[PDB]
Amino acid sequence: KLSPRQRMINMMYLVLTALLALNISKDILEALTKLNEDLSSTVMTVEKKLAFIYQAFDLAASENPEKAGVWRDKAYEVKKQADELHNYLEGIKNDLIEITGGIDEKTNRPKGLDNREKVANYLLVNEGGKAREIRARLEQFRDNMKQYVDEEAALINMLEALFNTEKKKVGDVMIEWENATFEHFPLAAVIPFITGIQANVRNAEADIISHLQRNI
Amino acid sequence: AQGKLSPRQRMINMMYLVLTALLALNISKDILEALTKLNEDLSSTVMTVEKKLAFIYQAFDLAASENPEKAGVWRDKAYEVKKQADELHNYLEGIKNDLIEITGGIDEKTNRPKGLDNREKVANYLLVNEGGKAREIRARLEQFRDNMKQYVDEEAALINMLEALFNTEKKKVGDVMIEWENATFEHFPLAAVIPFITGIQANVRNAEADIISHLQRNI
Amino acid sequence: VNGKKFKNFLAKLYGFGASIVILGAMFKILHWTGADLMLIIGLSTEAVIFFFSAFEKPAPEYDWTLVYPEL
Amino acid sequence: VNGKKFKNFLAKLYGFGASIVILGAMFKILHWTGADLMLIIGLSTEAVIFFFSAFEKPAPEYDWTLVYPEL
Amino acid sequence: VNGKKFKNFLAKLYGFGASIVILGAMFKILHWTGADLMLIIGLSTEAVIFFFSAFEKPAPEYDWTLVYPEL
Amino acid sequence: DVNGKKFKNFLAKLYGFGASIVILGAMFKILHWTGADLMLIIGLSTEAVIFFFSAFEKPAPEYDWTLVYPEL
Amino acid sequence: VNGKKFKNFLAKLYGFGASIVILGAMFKILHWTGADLMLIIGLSTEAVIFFFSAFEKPAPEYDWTLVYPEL
Repeated sequence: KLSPRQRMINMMYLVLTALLALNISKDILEALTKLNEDLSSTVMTVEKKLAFIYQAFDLAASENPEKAGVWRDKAYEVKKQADELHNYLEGIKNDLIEITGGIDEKTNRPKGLDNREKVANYLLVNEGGKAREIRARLEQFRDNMKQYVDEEAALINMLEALFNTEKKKVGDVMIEWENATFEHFPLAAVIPFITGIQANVRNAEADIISHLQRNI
Repeated sequence: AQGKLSPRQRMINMMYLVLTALLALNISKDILEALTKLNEDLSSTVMTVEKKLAFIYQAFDLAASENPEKAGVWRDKAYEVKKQADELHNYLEGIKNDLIEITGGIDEKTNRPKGLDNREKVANYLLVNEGGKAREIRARLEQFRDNMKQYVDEEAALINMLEALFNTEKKKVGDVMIEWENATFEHFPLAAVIPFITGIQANVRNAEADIISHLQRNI
Repeated sequence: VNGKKFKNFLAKLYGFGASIVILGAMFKILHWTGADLMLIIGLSTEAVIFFFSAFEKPAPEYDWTLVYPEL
Repeated sequence: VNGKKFKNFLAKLYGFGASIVILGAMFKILHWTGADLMLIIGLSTEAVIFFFSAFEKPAPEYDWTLVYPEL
Repeated sequence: VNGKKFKNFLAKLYGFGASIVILGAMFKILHWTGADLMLIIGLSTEAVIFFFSAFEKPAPEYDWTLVYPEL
Repeated sequence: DVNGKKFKNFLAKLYGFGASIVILGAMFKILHWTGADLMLIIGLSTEAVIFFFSAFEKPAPEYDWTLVYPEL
Repeated sequence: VNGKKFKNFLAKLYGFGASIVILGAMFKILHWTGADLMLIIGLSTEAVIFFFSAFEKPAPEYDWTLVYPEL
């Protein structure tokens, strides 16, 4: 004979197995990947829209350069820096995918989405970590954009906020920007972070050119 | 007590205890932070898209100003698609606010919503209240997708992306075809469901953006 | 009453209900249409079964040392 | 029938059934391909065992006091 | 105390905790309104049951070879 | 093959070691430690093998004491 | 030693450790201070207890037909 507790256990461990199967039926890394695709699509939309402002500058200063060419030159310098930083970050994403296993043959997604060993050593260990170069170029871009905005408006707050490389304290403990952004994260979460940095670059370029457009 | 446990019964009881402890299994705290940061990125980039689209709508207004014979109909079409897109975006934002409020609200210390790993009241608001709010999202998405096809002059790329962005069909969740509402929103914490709705909003904004771009060429 | 004809019946209803619970849990994993009804009927039945099991008379728990010393 | 030829088969079926549930639980944890196929087969087997256990004869429940007084 | 009214209370606790766990699982698997509260109540009940089962006296585990040579 | 004393003596150790890996694998899994899924593979696959071998175990004799003790 | 008092103590430890495991899981759900420590303590205790049981002697498995013929 089985006790009432034992009958409950025998019937319930299968129910708890079903509950566990439901708990983990969704891969949260595939969710991060799909959200990264949505973010990339929206960034592509942004850059498509701001590609028209370049044509606008071209046509505006191709008829009267005495007042618009000085702002096209001040604008295409923003374009070059923004595109160079975007290409740098895209190359970093490609390097991270490549050293991990590459694009899956069928799913068209990186093979190793939880390969946080190679990701961690590439970002923070090997040759001092590629993340230090990331923050160096982010700071360079932020300073160049600050000196391409001759108004000292709220755009400065935007630039300091999007590209905030300053130390962030967790539990009253000091950690660098490169450690508060890329440490203990899998590849499935780091790529969305680099794509978010690319989105920040595109948004900064867009709303700096917008201000630099209403001065022509 | 009872009779001596057989070695297999003791192992069943061990599994019962372990599977009870695994009821506390959620996604890691750092994945919550990753999803929150990614949601902030989506929101900011979508706001950028909206600010860019406002200028194109102004361009339609000015274009219809001079000659309201070649551009009046196109301005009307652009504002109809604008009205639909903003209505859908506001509906999805209202759903996000309801989800944030039903799971506890905003942590005023952090400015991030509390109950960010709730996963149970989220799965009640969505999919089990009155049939759930996810099927209303489904109906709204299908209505938007079908309505948008009228503003596309059978353009293969635009039709394909409208069918792809709003592809509300059964999804492959581990060997089985789950309905769209359950495959998209079930067994996810609030930390992941909010980015999903923001991704739907981003899809709406992108579709509106390139439909407006298509209608602008006809001017 | 919790004698013979009840405990014998209350033990059949445990096996039948448990079968419905396991089938309902399988359907919930697969997301079929009958998953919710079989889980409500199956699990509510077993909840009643184990409520009545709280009143079962426990086993006699014989002590053979009284009969056989040095045991 | 529920004698010995069936009870022997119903005992092998329980051993194979609980293996397939655990293997299915492991595959689902690891997100391997055939995770829900094994959970279907394993859970259906355990529901068959539970169903057929409701028809089993109750335990004899032997009493020893009447033959070993004051035990 | 570990006399007779402890075993009675232990049986009541086992049965009622079994029922509470079944309802908690039903609320959890169906995403009902009080699912989080029911999960907390079920976990607390299992904690109490495990704590009280520690004091349960184990089986006598007799050695019949001492009475019957090679029983 | 056979399930006499030579096998159940080894089977007993596999009962305990396999359960220990499941206990620890769940502790790693709940806390999100890196070795979680590897210990769960070893512990659960060991436990799946245990259940498989319990199919071939000879059942309990199920004595009928009434033959040797009428009315008992 | 794997005799009598060790088994009783080890079963009490199993019960207390399981209680600590469930309390730690409940604290983990509730976001309380010592959740990740209670889980570690309880589950490590359970793992150690099951490791010790790996060296237990198997059941005697008495054959009563050898003393009572035709049983």
